[PDB]
Amino acid sequence: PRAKTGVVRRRKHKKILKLAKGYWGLRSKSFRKARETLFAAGNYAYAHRKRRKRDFRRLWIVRINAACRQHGLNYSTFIHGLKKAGIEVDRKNLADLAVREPQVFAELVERAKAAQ
Amino acid sequence: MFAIVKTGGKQYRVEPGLKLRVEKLDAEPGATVELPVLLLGGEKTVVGTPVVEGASVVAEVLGHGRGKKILVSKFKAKVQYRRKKGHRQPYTELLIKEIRG
Amino acid sequence: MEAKAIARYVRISPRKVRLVVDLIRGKSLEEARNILRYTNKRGAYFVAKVLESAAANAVNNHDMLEDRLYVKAAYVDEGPALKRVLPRARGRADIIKKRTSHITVILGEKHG
Amino acid sequence: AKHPVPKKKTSKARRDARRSHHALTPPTLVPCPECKAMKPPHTVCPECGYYAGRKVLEV
Amino acid sequence: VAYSGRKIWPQKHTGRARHGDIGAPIFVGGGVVFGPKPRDYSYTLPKKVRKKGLAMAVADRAREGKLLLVEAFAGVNGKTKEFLAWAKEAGLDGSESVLLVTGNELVRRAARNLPWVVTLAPEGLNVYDIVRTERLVMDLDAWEVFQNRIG
Amino acid sequence: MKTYVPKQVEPRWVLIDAEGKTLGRLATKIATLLRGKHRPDWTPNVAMGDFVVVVNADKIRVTGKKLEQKIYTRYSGYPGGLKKIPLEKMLATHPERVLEHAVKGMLPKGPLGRRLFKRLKVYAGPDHPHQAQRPEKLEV
RNA sequence: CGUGAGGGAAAGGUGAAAAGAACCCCGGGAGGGGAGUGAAAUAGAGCCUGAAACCGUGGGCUUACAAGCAGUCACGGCCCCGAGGGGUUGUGGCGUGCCUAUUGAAGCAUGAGCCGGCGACUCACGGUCGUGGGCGAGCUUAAGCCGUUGAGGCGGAGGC
RNA sequence: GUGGAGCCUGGGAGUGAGGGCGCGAGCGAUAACGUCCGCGUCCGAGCGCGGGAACAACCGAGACCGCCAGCUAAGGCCCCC
RNA sequence: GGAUGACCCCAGGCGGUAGGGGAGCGUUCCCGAUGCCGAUGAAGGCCGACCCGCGAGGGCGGCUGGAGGUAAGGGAAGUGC
Ligand SMILES: [Mg+2]
Ligand SMILES: [Mg+2]
Ligand SMILES: [Mg+2]
Ligand SMILES: [Mg+2]
Ligand SMILES: [Mg+2]
Ligand SMILES: [Mg+2]
Ligand SMILES: [Mg+2]
Ligand SMILES: [Mg+2]
Ligand SMILES: [Mg+2]
Ligand SMILES: [Mg+2]
Ligand SMILES: [Mg+2]
Ligand SMILES: [Mg+2]
Ligand SMILES: [Mg+2]
Ligand SMILES: [Mg+2]
Ligand SMILES: [Mg+2]
Ligand SMILES: [Mg+2]
Ligand SMILES: [Mg+2]
Ligand SMILES: [Mg+2]
Ligand SMILES: [Mg+2]
Ligand SMILES: [Mg+2]
Ligand SMILES: [Mg+2]
Ligand SMILES: [Mg+2]
Ligand SMILES: [Mg+2]
Ligand SMILES: [Mg+2]
Ligand SMILES: [Mg+2]
Ligand SMILES: [Mg+2]
Ligand SMILES: [Mg+2]
Ligand SMILES: [Mg+2]
Ligand SMILES: [Mg+2]
Ligand SMILES: [Mg+2]
Ligand SMILES: [Mg+2]
Ligand SMILES: [Mg+2]
Ligand SMILES: [Mg+2]
Ligand SMILES: [Mg+2]
Ligand SMILES: [Mg+2]
Ligand SMILES: [Mg+2]
Ligand SMILES: [Mg+2]
Ligand SMILES: [Mg+2]
Ligand SMILES: [Mg+2]
Ligand SMILES: [Mg+2]
Ligand SMILES: [Mg+2]
Ligand SMILES: [Mg+2]
Ligand SMILES: [Mg+2]
Ligand SMILES: [Mg+2]
Ligand SMILES: [Mg+2]
Ligand SMILES: [Mg+2]
Ligand SMILES: [Mg+2]
Ligand SMILES: [Mg+2]
Ligand SMILES: [Mg+2]
Ligand SMILES: [Mg+2]
Ligand SMILES: [Mg+2]
Ligand SMILES: [Mg+2]
Ligand SMILES: [Mg+2]
Ligand SMILES: [Mg+2]
Ligand SMILES: [Mg+2]
Ligand SMILES: [Mg+2]
Ligand SMILES: [Mg+2]
Ligand SMILES: [Mg+2]
Ligand SMILES: [Mg+2]
Ligand SMILES: [Mg+2]
Ligand SMILES: [Mg+2]
Ligand SMILES: [Mg+2]
Ligand SMILES: [Mg+2]
Ligand SMILES: [Mg+2]
Ligand SMILES: [Mg+2]
Ligand SMILES: [Mg+2]
Ligand SMILES: [Mg+2]
Ligand SMILES: [Mg+2]
Ligand SMILES: [Mg+2]
Ligand SMILES: [Mg+2]
Ligand SMILES: [Mg+2]
Ligand SMILES: [Mg+2]
Ligand SMILES: [Mg+2]
Ligand SMILES: [Mg+2]
Ligand SMILES: [Mg+2]
Ligand SMILES: [Mg+2]
Ligand SMILES: [Mg+2]
Ligand SMILES: [Mg+2]
Ligand SMILES: [Mg+2]
Ligand SMILES: [Mg+2]
Ligand SMILES: [Mg+2]
Ligand SMILES: [Mg+2]
Ligand SMILES: [Mg+2]
Ligand SMILES: [Mg+2]
Ligand SMILES: [Mg+2]
Ligand SMILES: [Mg+2]
Ligand SMILES: [Mg+2]
Ligand SMILES: [Mg+2]
Ligand SMILES: [Mg+2]
Ligand SMILES: [Mg+2]
Ligand SMILES: [Mg+2]
Ligand SMILES: [Mg+2]
Ligand SMILES: [Mg+2]
Ligand SMILES: [Mg+2]
Ligand SMILES: [Mg+2]
Ligand SMILES: [Mg+2]
Ligand SMILES: [Mg+2]
Ligand SMILES: [Mg+2]
Ligand SMILES: [Mg+2]
Ligand SMILES: [Mg+2]
Ligand SMILES: [Mg+2]
Ligand SMILES: [Mg+2]
Ligand SMILES: [Mg+2]
Ligand SMILES: [Mg+2]
Ligand SMILES: [Mg+2]
Ligand SMILES: [Mg+2]
Ligand SMILES: [Mg+2]
Ligand SMILES: [Mg+2]
Ligand SMILES: [Mg+2]
Ligand SMILES: [Mg+2]
Ligand SMILES: [Mg+2]
Ligand SMILES: [Mg+2]
Ligand SMILES: [Mg+2]
Ligand SMILES: [Mg+2]
Ligand SMILES: [Mg+2]
Ligand SMILES: [Mg+2]
Ligand SMILES: [Mg+2]
Ligand SMILES: [Mg+2]
Ligand SMILES: [Mg+2]
Ligand SMILES: [Mg+2]
Ligand SMILES: [Mg+2]
Ligand SMILES: [Mg+2]
Ligand SMILES: [Mg+2]
Ligand SMILES: [Mg+2]
Ligand SMILES: [Mg+2]
Ligand SMILES: [Mg+2]
Ligand SMILES: [Mg+2]
Ligand SMILES: [Mg+2]
Ligand SMILES: [Mg+2]
Ligand SMILES: [Mg+2]
Ligand SMILES: [Mg+2]
Ligand SMILES: [Mg+2]
Ligand SMILES: [Mg+2]
Ligand SMILES: [Mg+2]
Ligand SMILES: [Mg+2]
Ligand SMILES: [Mg+2]
Ligand SMILES: [Mg+2]
Ligand SMILES: [Mg+2]
Ligand SMILES: [Mg+2]
Ligand SMILES: [Mg+2]
Ligand SMILES: [Mg+2]
Ligand SMILES: [Mg+2]
Ligand SMILES: [Mg+2]
Ligand SMILES: [Mg+2]
Ligand SMILES: [Mg+2]
Ligand SMILES: [Mg+2]
Ligand SMILES: [Mg+2]
Ligand SMILES: [Mg+2]
Ligand SMILES: [Mg+2]
Ligand SMILES: [Mg+2]
Ligand SMILES: [Mg+2]
Ligand SMILES: [Mg+2]
Ligand SMILES: [Mg+2]
Ligand SMILES: [Mg+2]
Ligand SMILES: [Mg+2]
Ligand SMILES: [Mg+2]
Ligand SMILES: [Mg+2]
Ligand SMILES: [Mg+2]
Ligand SMILES: [Mg+2]
Ligand SMILES: [Mg+2]
Ligand SMILES: [Mg+2]
Ligand SMILES: [Mg+2]
Ligand SMILES: [Mg+2]
Ligand SMILES: [Mg+2]
Ligand SMILES: [Mg+2]
Ligand SMILES: [Mg+2]
Ligand SMILES: [Mg+2]
Ligand SMILES: [Mg+2]
Ligand SMILES: [Mg+2]
Ligand SMILES: [Mg+2]
Ligand SMILES: [Mg+2]
Ligand SMILES: [Mg+2]
Ligand SMILES: [Mg+2]
Ligand SMILES: [Mg+2]
Ligand SMILES: [Mg+2]
Ligand SMILES: [Mg+2]
Ligand SMILES: [Mg+2]
Ligand SMILES: [Zn+2]
Repeated sequence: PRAKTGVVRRRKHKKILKLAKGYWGLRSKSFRKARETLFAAGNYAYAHRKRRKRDFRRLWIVRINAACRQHGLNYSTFIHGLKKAGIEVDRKNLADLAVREPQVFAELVERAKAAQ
Repeated sequence: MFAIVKTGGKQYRVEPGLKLRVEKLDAEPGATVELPVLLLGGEKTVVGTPVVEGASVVAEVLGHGRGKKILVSKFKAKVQYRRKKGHRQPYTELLIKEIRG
Repeated sequence: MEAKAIARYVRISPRKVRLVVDLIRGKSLEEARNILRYTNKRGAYFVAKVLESAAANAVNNHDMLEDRLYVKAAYVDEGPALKRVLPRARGRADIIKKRTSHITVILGEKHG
Repeated sequence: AKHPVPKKKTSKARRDARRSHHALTPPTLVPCPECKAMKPPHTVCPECGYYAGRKVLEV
Repeated sequence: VAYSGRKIWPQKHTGRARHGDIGAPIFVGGGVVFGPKPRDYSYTLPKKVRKKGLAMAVADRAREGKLLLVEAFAGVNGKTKEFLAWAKEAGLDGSESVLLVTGNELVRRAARNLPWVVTLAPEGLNVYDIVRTERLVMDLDAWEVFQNRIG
Repeated sequence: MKTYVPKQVEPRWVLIDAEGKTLGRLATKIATLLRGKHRPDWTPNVAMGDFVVVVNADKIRVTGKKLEQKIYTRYSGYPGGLKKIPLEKMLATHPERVLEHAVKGMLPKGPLGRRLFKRLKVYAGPDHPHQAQRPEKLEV
C-alpha cells in the first residue's frame, strides 16, 4: 500500500513555525529559516540560563561592595570577615539587606571588622 | 520581623503570610515544616553563625507541583547533533506561618 | 451602516491602482469625487466607478444619504494574473504578468 | 560591462522603505467663482466655461 | 514507464541541473523506486505445526466449555428459521458467534446467513475460524474427521 | 525573592575640583560616579549615577613626559586624514577635552554609556553654571 | 515541438435537487449592491475542503544619535486576558546562519529566492549468523492432486 | 589492582586525506602555518564552558536536566570589567 | 529490599563525528469489524497561555468543515525531507 506524505509534513512545519512566532521576516515566516533561527535559540537559552547565575551574582557583589564602602571597607575584606565570623548569608541576601535593611547590613559589617 | 531561611541549597527572606516556591520537600500537603534561620531582622537583629540556635520559621506546605516546562535543546553545527528535552522542575509551595525567634 | 462595491478582475495592476485608492481613503464622498476627477492616472477611472457604484448602493439599497457619505474603507486586492510571452533576444521568451485588481470601496455616514 | 545583478533578494522592509516617497499628492483644486465647481487653478473652468470673469468656451 | 530515453538537455553549460531521461524517479511522472511488484506471500508452515495448532485451538474452546458436540440436527432441512429454532433449543441465542461445523449441506445453508454463524465442512476446519468465533459446534461425524486429522 | 529594582530616583549632583589631581586616577573615580557604582542599588541597565561637575580641568596633572609625548588622535575619513594633537597643545586650546576624553574611554560603549557621558559637565577655570543644581562638593 | 523518424504535456469535484439567482439599483460592459433559491451562497458557476509561500486593509506595541547570523537571558514601559499569563520591545549582558566537504568554515569554499507537493537502502532466489517456535536420529516436502471459493488437506519424488 | 578492566567464540561496522603542540631525530638553510619518522598530548569527534583582546588544537577543565545558592581552576582585582 | 519489572532505597555512569546496539513515535493498508464512533457533526483545516509524554507525539477545547472514521492487540509496507 502506498504511504504518501499527506498530512504529516505540514504538521511538523507548523510546530516549528509556531515556536518561531515573533522572529524577523522570513525567520518567522519560512520553515527553513525558522528552524535555523530556532537551533541558535535553544543553544543561547541553554547557555544563558547557565550564565544568568553568573549575571546575578556579579550584580549582588557590585551592590554589596557599594554598601561596604559606605562603612569604610571593601567587598574582599567584608567577605573574609564574614567567613571568619562564620556568617553564611549568601550574596543574594547580603545584597537585599544592603538595600532594604541598612541597619542589619551595618551590624553585619560590624561583625565582619570584628571578626578579623 | 523577617527571617533569612535556608531550604534547598538556597536562602530566602521570609515574612509571615508569604507564599514561596522552594525545591521539593518530602512532606505531605497540609503538613507544617520548620525551616532553619540564618538571620532575624526587623525589630531586633539576631545574626546566625551560621544558624541561630533557637529560631525556626514555621511553614505550612500548600502543595507540591511542577514548573512550567523549559525546553532544553542542544545543537551542534555540521555534525547532525540535535537533542530536545522538556524539563519541569518539581517545587513545593509553602505558606510562611510564624517566625519563632 | 455601510455600503460597499467591489470591481473584480479589473485589468490593471494592483500597485498602480492602490496609489489612487490611497488618495481617497477617509475622505468625504464629495472630495473623493473631485480628487478622482482631476487625478491624472488610469486608475482614477476605475476607482471612480467603484466609488459611484458604492454611493448608489448606499442611497438606493441601504437607506443612507448621499450628503453624509464618506469613504470608510477602501482597498485593492490582487486577482489572478494574465500570463503573456514577451519574446527576447537570442531565442529566450520572457513572461510578462498583466496583473489584475479587485477594487473595494466601502462607504459609511459621517453623523451630524 | 559584466552584467550586474542583485546579490540578495530585497526584503519586504527594504522594498517598502523605498516606496516611502511614492505617495501621490492629490490634485490642487480651487472653486470656480462663477459656478462653484472645484477645478485646477489657472484653468478655464470645464464646468461652466468661465475664466477671468468671462465666458471663454462652450461647455 | 512510458517516456523516451533521450537525455533531456545537455550534461553541461545549460545552467540547469544534470538529467538523463524523464523516466528517472527523481522526476514527477517518473518511475517508482523499489515499489511493490507482484508477490507471493505464501510459505509452507510445517505440517505438524498446523496439526498441533488445529488441536490446540479446539482444545482451547474445549477448556472454556465453549465446544459442543451434537448427534444430529432435529428439524433443520435447509431453512434458516428451522436452524434458528434448533439453535435456540441448543443454547445458541446468537449472542455469541458460532463456528458451525458439519458435513450436512442442509444444515450449513440453513445457518449460513446468520451474522453470528460461520459455517464449514469438517475438511475445512482451520484455526483462524476457530479462534475468530466464540463457540465451536460440531457433528459427531465432523468431530470424527477432526480426530482423524489431528492424529 | 527577586533582586530589588530601584524605581526612578532623583539624581545627585556632585562637584569635583580637578586642580592638581592626576588625570587618569581622577578619571576612574569620575567614571564610577557616572555608572552609579557607589550606590548599593546599582542597576546596570539604567542611568542612575550622579551628574558630575568638574572645575579647574585646565589644571589637571600628568606624570612623566606626557605633555610633550601624549598624542590625541582624530581620523577624518579622508586620505591623509589622521590628525595628531599633543597633550600640551590640547590643554592650550581646549583643556576641558583632556578630562573629557579620558573619562569617555572609561565609560561603557553603547546607548547607556553614551548617555552617562552626557551627565559629566567639565569646566576649565574655577567656576561653573550649575548653581541652580546646588552641586555637592565632593573630595575624591 | 520537430523536415522527418520521433518527442509529448496540462487539464477531475456547485448542490440532495438547478431550485444556475425573475425584478430593481450603479456600470458601456466586466463587476458589484439589493431582491430571490438553498440546510448552507467566503456551496454563485473564476463553484467541495481550501494549507503555505506571496499581496493588502484595520488594530495593539514599537522605532528617526543607531553598529545588526537578528536571537537569547534580565529588568523596566505600554497594550490585552483575567501574588498569574499573553503581545510588544527600551536599556543591559551574551552571541561567527544551515547543509556539505575538510586537517581545519561565519567563513571571501559547495548548495539553497520562498512555499507546497514528488523525491533515494527494496524485492526474489541462494547464503551466513542471530533469534521465536515445531519435531528431534531425524527433520522436511517440490511439482502436482483433491477440496474450498479469503478452508484446508493429500503428495516422500527429492533435500539436509 | 573489580575496571564501560581482561581473555575466548561469534554478528555488525567505520577507518585506512589527518592536524597543531611538546620532547627525540632525519630531510631543509641550527627557513616555512615546511617535510618525514618516534614517544606523548590535544583538535579531529570537546568550533561545548573559563582564561589567552579576538582565535580547532597554549593555560584551566571533560557540558545528563533545573536553581536570582556555595567553593575553586587558569587568569585576574585603576575604569571599560 | 519484593521476589522476579509492581515500586522504594543507596551508589555509580551518562561530551561526542564515522559507526555498533537498544527502546519508541507517527504515515498507508489488513485482521479485530455484519462490530464500534459519526449530521447532537467523520476526515481534513485554523487557533489554544490547558492536560499527558524526555522526545517523536498523544489528548482536550473553540472555530472551520460537511461524510466519513476506526480501538485494545496483532499483521504488512510505495512509511517521515
Ligand atoms: Mg490509498
Ligand atoms: Mg514522501
Ligand atoms: Mg501527499
Ligand atoms: Mg504535509
Ligand atoms: Mg519536516
Ligand atoms: Mg495541519
Ligand atoms: Mg508533526
Ligand atoms: Mg519579536
Ligand atoms: Mg515576519
Ligand atoms: Mg518578510
Ligand atoms: Mg508569510
Ligand atoms: Mg527546535
Ligand atoms: Mg543551561
Ligand atoms: Mg553558557
Ligand atoms: Mg558557576
Ligand atoms: Mg576603602
Ligand atoms: Mg573564602
Ligand atoms: Mg562565604
Ligand atoms: Mg553549519
Ligand atoms: Mg557555529
Ligand atoms: Mg549537520
Ligand atoms: Mg567537522
Ligand atoms: Mg546538527
Ligand atoms: Mg495628479
Ligand atoms: Mg446616486
Ligand atoms: Mg529568432
Ligand atoms: Mg519572475
Ligand atoms: Mg513576470
Ligand atoms: Mg566587461
Ligand atoms: Mg555595469
Ligand atoms: Mg560593450
Ligand atoms: Mg555603468
Ligand atoms: Mg546588466
Ligand atoms: Mg551579485
Ligand atoms: Mg517580498
Ligand atoms: Mg508591509
Ligand atoms: Mg530600499
Ligand atoms: Mg519507455
Ligand atoms: Mg511513448
Ligand atoms: Mg517509450
Ligand atoms: Mg532508450
Ligand atoms: Mg532516446
Ligand atoms: Mg540513447
Ligand atoms: Mg557543467
Ligand atoms: Mg544559476
Ligand atoms: Mg538552477
Ligand atoms: Mg535544473
Ligand atoms: Mg543534463
Ligand atoms: Mg534523469
Ligand atoms: Mg538518458
Ligand atoms: Mg525513460
Ligand atoms: Mg507514474
Ligand atoms: Mg502523468
Ligand atoms: Mg504515470
Ligand atoms: Mg519514486
Ligand atoms: Mg530502483
Ligand atoms: Mg530507479
Ligand atoms: Mg522492490
Ligand atoms: Mg507471482
Ligand atoms: Mg519474506
Ligand atoms: Mg509457496
Ligand atoms: Mg454468516
Ligand atoms: Mg465475526
Ligand atoms: Mg568613591
Ligand atoms: Mg574650547
Ligand atoms: Mg563588550
Ligand atoms: Mg529538427
Ligand atoms: Mg509540426
Ligand atoms: Mg526526442
Ligand atoms: Mg510533466
Ligand atoms: Mg455533485
Ligand atoms: Mg452533480
Ligand atoms: Mg441588471
Ligand atoms: Mg447600463
Ligand atoms: Mg450581471
Ligand atoms: Mg455595486
Ligand atoms: Mg447580483
Ligand atoms: Mg431560506
Ligand atoms: Mg443542520
Ligand atoms: Mg467556509
Ligand atoms: Mg461550502
Ligand atoms: Mg481556484
Ligand atoms: Mg460534497
Ligand atoms: Mg472554496
Ligand atoms: Mg478561494
Ligand atoms: Mg491565506
Ligand atoms: Mg499596519
Ligand atoms: Mg553622539
Ligand atoms: Mg532615539
Ligand atoms: Mg539583547
Ligand atoms: Mg538585571
Ligand atoms: Mg507579561
Ligand atoms: Mg518583558
Ligand atoms: Mg519577550
Ligand atoms: Mg551586568
Ligand atoms: Mg556573525
Ligand atoms: Mg569561531
Ligand atoms: Mg539544519
Ligand atoms: Mg551542500
Ligand atoms: Mg569539496
Ligand atoms: Mg578541499
Ligand atoms: Mg584542503
Ligand atoms: Mg558571514
Ligand atoms: Mg572573509
Ligand atoms: Mg558571505
Ligand atoms: Mg569557489
Ligand atoms: Mg557561502
Ligand atoms: Mg568542490
Ligand atoms: Mg531558479
Ligand atoms: Mg518568501
Ligand atoms: Mg518542500
Ligand atoms: Mg538492507
Ligand atoms: Mg537470513
Ligand atoms: Mg532460522
Ligand atoms: Mg514441526
Ligand atoms: Mg525439543
Ligand atoms: Mg541442497
Ligand atoms: Mg564484568
Ligand atoms: Mg571503554
Ligand atoms: Mg574499549
Ligand atoms: Mg568483534
Ligand atoms: Mg547491522
Ligand atoms: Mg572497509
Ligand atoms: Mg575508509
Ligand atoms: Mg590508501
Ligand atoms: Mg593528507
Ligand atoms: Mg603522521
Ligand atoms: Mg595520530
Ligand atoms: Mg601524510
Ligand atoms: Mg610531532
Ligand atoms: Mg619547555
Ligand atoms: Mg623537532
Ligand atoms: Mg632520524
Ligand atoms: Mg640563517
Ligand atoms: Mg595557529
Ligand atoms: Mg606540518
Ligand atoms: Mg616547525
Ligand atoms: Mg622542524
Ligand atoms: Mg600527534
Ligand atoms: Mg573527518
Ligand atoms: Mg579542549
Ligand atoms: Mg578527547
Ligand atoms: Mg576548545
Ligand atoms: Mg566562543
Ligand atoms: Mg561545539
Ligand atoms: Mg577559548
Ligand atoms: Mg577568551
Ligand atoms: Mg573574552
Ligand atoms: Mg526553583
Ligand atoms: Mg571565593
Ligand atoms: Mg591563582
Ligand atoms: Mg585585564
Ligand atoms: Mg570603553
Ligand atoms: Mg543518577
Ligand atoms: Mg552505563
Ligand atoms: Mg560527564
Ligand atoms: Mg552520549
Ligand atoms: Mg542497549
Ligand atoms: Mg532497533
Ligand atoms: Mg501507541
Ligand atoms: Mg509520520
Ligand atoms: Mg509504527
Ligand atoms: Mg488495501
Ligand atoms: Mg468488515
Ligand atoms: Mg465499517
Ligand atoms: Mg451513535
Ligand atoms: Mg443536520
Ligand atoms: Mg460542530
Ligand atoms: Mg484517511
Ligand atoms: Mg486519520
Ligand atoms: Mg497538537
Ligand atoms: Mg475538526
Ligand atoms: Mg459512506
Ligand atoms: Mg484500523
Ligand atoms: Mg490497530
Ligand atoms: Mg492477528
Ligand atoms: Mg519512497
Ligand atoms: Zn465654473
